[PDB]
Amino acid sequence: MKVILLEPLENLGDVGQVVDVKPGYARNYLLPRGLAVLATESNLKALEARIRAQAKRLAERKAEAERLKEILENLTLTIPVRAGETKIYGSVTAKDIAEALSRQHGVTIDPKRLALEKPIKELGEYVLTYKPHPEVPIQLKVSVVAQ
Amino acid sequence: SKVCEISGKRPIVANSIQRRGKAKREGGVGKKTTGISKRRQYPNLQKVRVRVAGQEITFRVAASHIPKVYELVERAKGLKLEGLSPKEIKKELLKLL
RNA sequence: GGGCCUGACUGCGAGGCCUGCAAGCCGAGCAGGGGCGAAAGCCGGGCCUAGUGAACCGGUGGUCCCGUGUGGAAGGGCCAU
RNA sequence: UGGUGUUGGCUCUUGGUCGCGCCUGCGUAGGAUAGGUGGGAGCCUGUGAACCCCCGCCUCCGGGUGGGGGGGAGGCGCCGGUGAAAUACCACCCUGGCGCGGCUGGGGGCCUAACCCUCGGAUGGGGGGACAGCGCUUGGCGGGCAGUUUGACUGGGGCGGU
RNA sequence: CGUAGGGUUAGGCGGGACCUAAGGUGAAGCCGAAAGGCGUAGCCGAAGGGCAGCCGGUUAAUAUUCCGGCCCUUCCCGCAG
RNA sequence: GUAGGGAAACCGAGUCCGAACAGGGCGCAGCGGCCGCAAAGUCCGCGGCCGUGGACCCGAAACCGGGCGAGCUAGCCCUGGCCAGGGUGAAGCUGGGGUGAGACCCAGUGGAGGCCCGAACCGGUGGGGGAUGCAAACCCCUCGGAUGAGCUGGGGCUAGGAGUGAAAAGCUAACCGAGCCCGGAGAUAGCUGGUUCUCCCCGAAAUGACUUUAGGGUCAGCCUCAGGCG
RNA sequence: UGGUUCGUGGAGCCAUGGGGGAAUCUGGGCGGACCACCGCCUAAGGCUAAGUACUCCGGGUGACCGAUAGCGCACCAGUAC
RNA sequence: AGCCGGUAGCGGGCGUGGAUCCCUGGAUGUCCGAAUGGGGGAACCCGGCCGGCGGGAACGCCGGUCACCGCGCGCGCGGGGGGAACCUGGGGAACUGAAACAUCUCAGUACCCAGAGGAGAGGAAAGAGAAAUCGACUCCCUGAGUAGCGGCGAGCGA
Ligand SMILES: [Mg+2]
Ligand SMILES: [Mg+2]
Ligand SMILES: [Mg+2]
Ligand SMILES: [Mg+2]
Ligand SMILES: [Mg+2]
Ligand SMILES: [Mg+2]
Ligand SMILES: [Mg+2]
Ligand SMILES: [Mg+2]
Ligand SMILES: [Mg+2]
Ligand SMILES: [Mg+2]
Ligand SMILES: [Mg+2]
Ligand SMILES: [Mg+2]
Ligand SMILES: [Mg+2]
Ligand SMILES: [Mg+2]
Ligand SMILES: [Mg+2]
Ligand SMILES: [Mg+2]
Ligand SMILES: [Mg+2]
Ligand SMILES: [Mg+2]
Ligand SMILES: [Mg+2]
Ligand SMILES: [Mg+2]
Ligand SMILES: [Mg+2]
Ligand SMILES: [Mg+2]
Ligand SMILES: [Mg+2]
Ligand SMILES: [Mg+2]
Ligand SMILES: [Mg+2]
Ligand SMILES: [Mg+2]
Ligand SMILES: [Mg+2]
Ligand SMILES: [Mg+2]
Ligand SMILES: [Mg+2]
Ligand SMILES: [Mg+2]
Ligand SMILES: [Mg+2]
Ligand SMILES: [Mg+2]
Ligand SMILES: [Mg+2]
Ligand SMILES: [Mg+2]
Ligand SMILES: [Mg+2]
Ligand SMILES: [Mg+2]
Ligand SMILES: [Mg+2]
Ligand SMILES: [Mg+2]
Ligand SMILES: [Mg+2]
Ligand SMILES: [Mg+2]
Ligand SMILES: [Mg+2]
Ligand SMILES: [Mg+2]
Ligand SMILES: [Mg+2]
Ligand SMILES: [Mg+2]
Ligand SMILES: [Mg+2]
Ligand SMILES: [Mg+2]
Ligand SMILES: [Mg+2]
Ligand SMILES: [Mg+2]
Ligand SMILES: [Mg+2]
Ligand SMILES: [Mg+2]
Ligand SMILES: [Mg+2]
Ligand SMILES: [Mg+2]
Ligand SMILES: [Mg+2]
Ligand SMILES: [Mg+2]
Ligand SMILES: [Mg+2]
Ligand SMILES: [Mg+2]
Ligand SMILES: [Mg+2]
Ligand SMILES: [Mg+2]
Ligand SMILES: [Mg+2]
Ligand SMILES: [Mg+2]
Ligand SMILES: [Mg+2]
Ligand SMILES: [Mg+2]
Ligand SMILES: [Mg+2]
Ligand SMILES: [Mg+2]
Ligand SMILES: [Mg+2]
Ligand SMILES: [Mg+2]
Ligand SMILES: [Mg+2]
Ligand SMILES: [Mg+2]
Ligand SMILES: [Mg+2]
Ligand SMILES: [Mg+2]
Ligand SMILES: [Mg+2]
Ligand SMILES: [Mg+2]
Ligand SMILES: [Mg+2]
Ligand SMILES: [Mg+2]
Ligand SMILES: [Mg+2]
Ligand SMILES: [Mg+2]
Ligand SMILES: [Mg+2]
Ligand SMILES: [Mg+2]
Ligand SMILES: [Mg+2]
Ligand SMILES: [Mg+2]
Ligand SMILES: [Mg+2]
Ligand SMILES: [Mg+2]
Ligand SMILES: [Mg+2]
Ligand SMILES: [Mg+2]
Ligand SMILES: [Mg+2]
Ligand SMILES: [Mg+2]
Ligand SMILES: [Mg+2]
Ligand SMILES: [Mg+2]
Ligand SMILES: [Mg+2]
Ligand SMILES: [Mg+2]
Ligand SMILES: [Mg+2]
Ligand SMILES: [Mg+2]
Ligand SMILES: [Mg+2]
Ligand SMILES: [Mg+2]
Ligand SMILES: [Mg+2]
Ligand SMILES: [Mg+2]
Ligand SMILES: [Mg+2]
Ligand SMILES: [Mg+2]
Ligand SMILES: [Mg+2]
Ligand SMILES: [Mg+2]
Ligand SMILES: [Mg+2]
Ligand SMILES: [Mg+2]
Ligand SMILES: [Mg+2]
Ligand SMILES: [Mg+2]
Ligand SMILES: [Mg+2]
Ligand SMILES: [Mg+2]
Ligand SMILES: [Mg+2]
Ligand SMILES: [Mg+2]
Ligand SMILES: [Mg+2]
Ligand SMILES: [Mg+2]
Ligand SMILES: [Mg+2]
Ligand SMILES: [Mg+2]
Ligand SMILES: [Mg+2]
Ligand SMILES: [Mg+2]
Ligand SMILES: [Mg+2]
Ligand SMILES: [Mg+2]
Ligand SMILES: [Mg+2]
Ligand SMILES: [Mg+2]
Ligand SMILES: [Mg+2]
Ligand SMILES: [Mg+2]
Ligand SMILES: [Mg+2]
Ligand SMILES: [Mg+2]
Ligand SMILES: [Mg+2]
Ligand SMILES: [Mg+2]
Ligand SMILES: [Mg+2]
Ligand SMILES: [Mg+2]
Ligand SMILES: [Mg+2]
Ligand SMILES: [Mg+2]
Ligand SMILES: [Mg+2]
Ligand SMILES: [Mg+2]
Ligand SMILES: [Mg+2]
Ligand SMILES: [Mg+2]
Ligand SMILES: [Mg+2]
Ligand SMILES: [Mg+2]
Ligand SMILES: [Mg+2]
Ligand SMILES: [Mg+2]
Ligand SMILES: [Mg+2]
Ligand SMILES: [Mg+2]
Ligand SMILES: [Mg+2]
Ligand SMILES: [Mg+2]
Ligand SMILES: [Mg+2]
Ligand SMILES: [Mg+2]
Ligand SMILES: [Mg+2]
Ligand SMILES: [Mg+2]
Ligand SMILES: [Mg+2]
Ligand SMILES: [Mg+2]
Ligand SMILES: [Mg+2]
Ligand SMILES: [Mg+2]
Ligand SMILES: [Mg+2]
Ligand SMILES: [Mg+2]
Ligand SMILES: [Mg+2]
Ligand SMILES: [Mg+2]
Ligand SMILES: [Mg+2]
Ligand SMILES: [Mg+2]
Ligand SMILES: [Mg+2]
Ligand SMILES: [Mg+2]
Ligand SMILES: [Mg+2]
Ligand SMILES: [Mg+2]
Ligand SMILES: [Mg+2]
Ligand SMILES: [Mg+2]
Ligand SMILES: [Mg+2]
Ligand SMILES: [Mg+2]
Ligand SMILES: [Mg+2]
Ligand SMILES: [Mg+2]
Ligand SMILES: [Mg+2]
Ligand SMILES: [Mg+2]
Ligand SMILES: [Mg+2]
Ligand SMILES: [Mg+2]
Ligand SMILES: [Mg+2]
Ligand SMILES: [Mg+2]
Ligand SMILES: [Mg+2]
Ligand SMILES: [Mg+2]
Ligand SMILES: [Mg+2]
Ligand SMILES: [Mg+2]
Ligand SMILES: [Mg+2]
Ligand SMILES: [Mg+2]
Ligand SMILES: [Mg+2]
Ligand SMILES: [Mg+2]
Ligand SMILES: [Mg+2]
Ligand SMILES: [Mg+2]
Ligand SMILES: [Mg+2]
Ligand SMILES: [Mg+2]
Ligand SMILES: [Mg+2]
Ligand SMILES: [Mg+2]
Ligand SMILES: [Mg+2]
Ligand SMILES: [Mg+2]
Ligand SMILES: [Mg+2]
Ligand SMILES: [Mg+2]
Ligand SMILES: [Mg+2]
Ligand SMILES: [Mg+2]
Ligand SMILES: [Mg+2]
Ligand SMILES: [Mg+2]
Ligand SMILES: [Mg+2]
Ligand SMILES: [Mg+2]
Ligand SMILES: [Mg+2]
Ligand SMILES: [Mg+2]
Ligand SMILES: [Mg+2]
Ligand SMILES: [Mg+2]
Ligand SMILES: [Mg+2]
Ligand SMILES: [Mg+2]
Ligand SMILES: [Mg+2]
Ligand SMILES: [Mg+2]
Ligand SMILES: [Mg+2]
Ligand SMILES: [Mg+2]
Ligand SMILES: [Mg+2]
Ligand SMILES: [Mg+2]
Ligand SMILES: [Mg+2]
Ligand SMILES: [Mg+2]
Ligand SMILES: [Mg+2]
Repeated sequence: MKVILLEPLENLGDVGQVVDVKPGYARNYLLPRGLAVLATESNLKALEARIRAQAKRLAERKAEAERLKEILENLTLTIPVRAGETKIYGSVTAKDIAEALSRQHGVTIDPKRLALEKPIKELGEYVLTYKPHPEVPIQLKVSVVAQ
Repeated sequence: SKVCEISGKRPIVANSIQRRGKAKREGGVGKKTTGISKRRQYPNLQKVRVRVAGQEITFRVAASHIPKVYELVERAKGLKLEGLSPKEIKKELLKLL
């Protein structure tokens, strides 16, 4: 008997996968514990539609990122800060870079998404990765300058 | 011993024929019937219990139509069934046949 | 008692015996292919009268007759047992 | 009472079976232990040769194969010996056997959730448990019951005889 | 016996408007080709339980039933505690 | 009906067996004067006999289906009732005795029991009577039980291959080795019985063969009718 | 297993109690085991007048009865008993 | 043009202003019965709710209403029971015949049951079966006692 798993299951298969079990097992265990469903046509359709729908929203995100690589990776973020010689008085935070990025350049971003461990404390040219999606990592070149 | 709630399979009457002798096809003189008497052949009835709409419904059904009960459960998802009695649920289910 | 042999034939069969039926019995003669005999001829088991069992069902060998739209096949008929 | 449905999970042990890894084969003769039939005139080596010793494993008592260490640039071939067939190297496939696996057949253990019992309580607990019950089918035992049969002749009938 | 006419009077006797027994029936539920068979509750079911009337008089014919005397039961309403 | 023969293919006044042009089986072939006449055959009527039906009528014991019965009787269940009077005198208990204590013995008290005698009541032993009865089981005399496995009222349950049975194949509504009613049904009866006006002609058989046959049948023999022969 | 003429037969067809178990016309069932060929037909949903059967009922008609007949009943009979 | 049933009599009435009588429709229609408020030993008994009557609260009577199951959203609709044969479906004998008897016959008959209806069933090819064919079903004649089936018996029979 073919069923569709509703969960990962010890040496049987993975969720959404279609396996063949003895009808007793399906009827008297798997189905009553909500662990699986009959591989009927009427719910094979549905599984197909779920795989369909997930894959729509995955590649749709992997575009919303990729297209956001286009808006960044083609600019430099220039941040004027009060500083002497090369060391800054205050600092440039991620929360700053994000607030900077909207004001000029237009793009709105999430500070927390940006890969900045400790607030930048020296003037110069920085190359900072964004990660708005795993597998789609972005290069934000940021020039921190004086005045 | 009785009637399939799904297929309508019911006990039927059959003869039990007793024979002695060697078939012609095997070079024997032929089969002789030493007895014919009536008997019944029953459906292979079994119980099938299922939760549908938070209630426990049970069917007495021929083994051949055991899958037909579960298919009925599937078709039942499209129904306002909650709060009915199990007699009433079973009726809605059967009505789907 | 001995020699050669397989007629302990195949296809038939005039005419009879017996007889409720069904059976049983005797059988010259013609044809085919033979045996013995120089030939006449004899040989279709045994000097004779008992040693047997109808039909049905089935087996085996043959025949190549039927073969369920057609060609086959299954299965049967027929001759022998 | 066998098979099969209702009838499921895990495990161990055996048996069949394919799918691999494999190792494996000892007549006269021929160096040596020659399974077949091709492809074959070359293959191997810092992906360290000739050979020195310790472990497994089969062992026709001669070895074979598998590991470890030095040594670390050598070894077998085609030819020729040679036998029905002859050598390195690559395959397609056998004898037997081994370990993973599929798939199974038989046994053993365990599980629970079908099914059965049970619990003032119940979409639950407890117990039995894929047995038992029940369907289809197999063969058997079966005057408990059923339908019947159980001859004729005959100095009556039986017995005897026929 | 035929024809006709009369005659059987109850809150308290008996049974019902009370209870349950065996059994019967039977929501729930179970089973069986059909008919139907079962089935805790409930219901029915008495000569068992429960419940208030004794004595006398009267008619041709009834009387614990009518009458007379002395007693009593439940139900409804009210008043009082 | 007009063609038969052959298991058949198939051939056809032939065909089958067969090598046969052999032999054989089974088949094939009107009267008168073109006219009439008769005829194959076939249709209808009538009659005899045959087959199938219940098949000439009446008769079983039985078998099967579906119902009706436990107001009789049998067992059980629920609930009530009954059992005069008399007798015997268990255990226990009390007291006396006994002993180390006891067992135990005696007395009194007590009132046991499928105990005794005997009515009601329940039976039915032996005899007599009855015998078209008073009675389809009674009567008289006698006799068994009579606190029990007792008897009995009411209310219930179990039935036909079934019940019930202290068991007799007993009883289940006056006949139970399988109840009764209706139905299958006009079961079947190779047996018994019965079979109805008249006259005229003829006129048997009781044997043989075979027969789960023997008092029943088939064939033959023997009777009779019609046609033909002579 | 039943149905059919078909009783296991060479046994198909239709139906179906058990087990197994498809496909959507390039699908399927059938023409008497089976195979090929050649054909026929479209299973697993339902309905459908009429022509057919019967006679409680009404009428018509008898080479049907005539009170032991004809219905069990001509009548107060499914009665008395 | 008579009439008040068979049915006369007593004792009273009716009808040409059309009686009796016949036909159609309506009204009334105790109780029991499927019987259905509940019970029950049919034709009796006992209730709930609304309304009415009596002096009426107890008590009683009168009218209405109250069973169960199915289907459809408490309410609607329907069911239930009967009918001589006929009909379909679910079950289904035996005597008997086979001159014994078991397969076979009787017979899918008798009979039980369910259901229908004035009929019922069947019916518009996954047919037939050899015709290059036909064209739903039913029913009659014939095909035919054929083909076949059959302890290849008795018989059965498209
Ligand atoms: Mg059988
Ligand atoms: Mg055979
Ligand atoms: Mg053969
Ligand atoms: Mg046979
Ligand atoms: Mg189950
Ligand atoms: Mg099946
Ligand atoms: Mg299955
Ligand atoms: Mg010679
Ligand atoms: Mg002769
Ligand atoms: Mg003769
Ligand atoms: Mg010669
Ligand atoms: Mg010669
Ligand atoms: Mg010579
Ligand atoms: Mg001669
Ligand atoms: Mg001699
Ligand atoms: Mg001799
Ligand atoms: Mg002879
Ligand atoms: Mg015979
Ligand atoms: Mg014979
Ligand atoms: Mg033969
Ligand atoms: Mg053919
Ligand atoms: Mg031929
Ligand atoms: Mg064919
Ligand atoms: Mg060919
Ligand atoms: Mg041919
Ligand atoms: Mg061939
Ligand atoms: Mg042949
Ligand atoms: Mg042959
Ligand atoms: Mg012969
Ligand atoms: Mg078995
Ligand atoms: Mg099993
Ligand atoms: Mg365990
Ligand atoms: Mg457990
Ligand atoms: Mg459990
Ligand atoms: Mg255990
Ligand atoms: Mg089991
Ligand atoms: Mg079961
Ligand atoms: Mg089997
Ligand atoms: Mg058996
Ligand atoms: Mg016997
Ligand atoms: Mg025996
Ligand atoms: Mg007996
Ligand atoms: Mg008999
Ligand atoms: Mg015998
Ligand atoms: Mg005998
Ligand atoms: Mg005798
Ligand atoms: Mg004698
Ligand atoms: Mg004699
Ligand atoms: Mg004599
Ligand atoms: Mg004598
Ligand atoms: Mg004598
Ligand atoms: Mg003898
Ligand atoms: Mg008087
Ligand atoms: Mg008074
Ligand atoms: Mg009252
Ligand atoms: Mg009462
Ligand atoms: Mg009560
Ligand atoms: Mg009952
Ligand atoms: Mg009860
Ligand atoms: Mg009450
Ligand atoms: Mg009382
Ligand atoms: Mg009382
Ligand atoms: Mg009272
Ligand atoms: Mg009283
Ligand atoms: Mg008083
Ligand atoms: Mg008096
Ligand atoms: Mg009086
Ligand atoms: Mg008074
Ligand atoms: Mg007050
Ligand atoms: Mg000739
Ligand atoms: Mg003429
Ligand atoms: Mg004529
Ligand atoms: Mg005759
Ligand atoms: Mg007849
Ligand atoms: Mg007759
Ligand atoms: Mg006759
Ligand atoms: Mg008779
Ligand atoms: Mg009798
Ligand atoms: Mg008998
Ligand atoms: Mg009997
Ligand atoms: Mg009977
Ligand atoms: Mg009976
Ligand atoms: Mg009694
Ligand atoms: Mg009695
Ligand atoms: Mg009592
Ligand atoms: Mg007494
Ligand atoms: Mg006494
Ligand atoms: Mg006394
Ligand atoms: Mg005492
Ligand atoms: Mg003392
Ligand atoms: Mg004393
Ligand atoms: Mg005393
Ligand atoms: Mg005493
Ligand atoms: Mg006594
Ligand atoms: Mg006594
Ligand atoms: Mg006395
Ligand atoms: Mg007294
Ligand atoms: Mg008495
Ligand atoms: Mg007695
Ligand atoms: Mg006496
Ligand atoms: Mg005496
Ligand atoms: Mg006497
Ligand atoms: Mg006497
Ligand atoms: Mg006497
Ligand atoms: Mg007498
Ligand atoms: Mg006396
Ligand atoms: Mg006495
Ligand atoms: Mg006495
Ligand atoms: Mg005495
Ligand atoms: Mg006594
Ligand atoms: Mg006494
Ligand atoms: Mg006494
Ligand atoms: Mg006594
Ligand atoms: Mg007692
Ligand atoms: Mg008593
Ligand atoms: Mg009593
Ligand atoms: Mg009584
Ligand atoms: Mg009694
Ligand atoms: Mg009893
Ligand atoms: Mg009874
Ligand atoms: Mg009865
Ligand atoms: Mg009986
Ligand atoms: Mg008995
Ligand atoms: Mg007794
Ligand atoms: Mg009687
Ligand atoms: Mg009797
Ligand atoms: Mg009696
Ligand atoms: Mg008697
Ligand atoms: Mg009997
Ligand atoms: Mg009997
Ligand atoms: Mg009847
Ligand atoms: Mg009959
Ligand atoms: Mg008859
Ligand atoms: Mg007889
Ligand atoms: Mg007799
Ligand atoms: Mg006569
Ligand atoms: Mg004379
Ligand atoms: Mg004789
Ligand atoms: Mg004979
Ligand atoms: Mg004989
Ligand atoms: Mg004989
Ligand atoms: Mg006889
Ligand atoms: Mg004769
Ligand atoms: Mg003569
Ligand atoms: Mg004659
Ligand atoms: Mg003459
Ligand atoms: Mg089949
Ligand atoms: Mg059949
Ligand atoms: Mg045959
Ligand atoms: Mg067939
Ligand atoms: Mg099936
Ligand atoms: Mg096709
Ligand atoms: Mg296809
Ligand atoms: Mg088909
Ligand atoms: Mg087929
Ligand atoms: Mg076919
Ligand atoms: Mg066809
Ligand atoms: Mg067709
Ligand atoms: Mg229809
Ligand atoms: Mg029309
Ligand atoms: Mg019609
Ligand atoms: Mg008519
Ligand atoms: Mg009429
Ligand atoms: Mg007349
Ligand atoms: Mg008369
Ligand atoms: Mg009469
Ligand atoms: Mg007269
Ligand atoms: Mg009449
Ligand atoms: Mg009469
Ligand atoms: Mg009369
Ligand atoms: Mg009368
Ligand atoms: Mg009058
Ligand atoms: Mg007057
Ligand atoms: Mg007058
Ligand atoms: Mg007028
Ligand atoms: Mg009217
Ligand atoms: Mg009134
Ligand atoms: Mg009424
Ligand atoms: Mg009522
Ligand atoms: Mg009622
Ligand atoms: Mg009322
Ligand atoms: Mg009121
Ligand atoms: Mg007043
Ligand atoms: Mg009032
Ligand atoms: Mg009222
Ligand atoms: Mg009905
Ligand atoms: Mg009706
Ligand atoms: Mg039928
Ligand atoms: Mg039915
Ligand atoms: Mg049937
Ligand atoms: Mg029966
Ligand atoms: Mg019979
Ligand atoms: Mg008969
Ligand atoms: Mg006969
Ligand atoms: Mg017979
Ligand atoms: Mg006979
Ligand atoms: Mg006999
Ligand atoms: Mg018989
Ligand atoms: Mg007959
Ligand atoms: Mg039949
Ligand atoms: Mg029938
Ligand atoms: Mg009839
Ligand atoms: Mg009806
Ligand atoms: Mg009509
Ligand atoms: Mg119609
Ligand atoms: Mg219709
Ligand atoms: Mg159509
Ligand atoms: Mg013809
Ligand atoms: Mg028949």
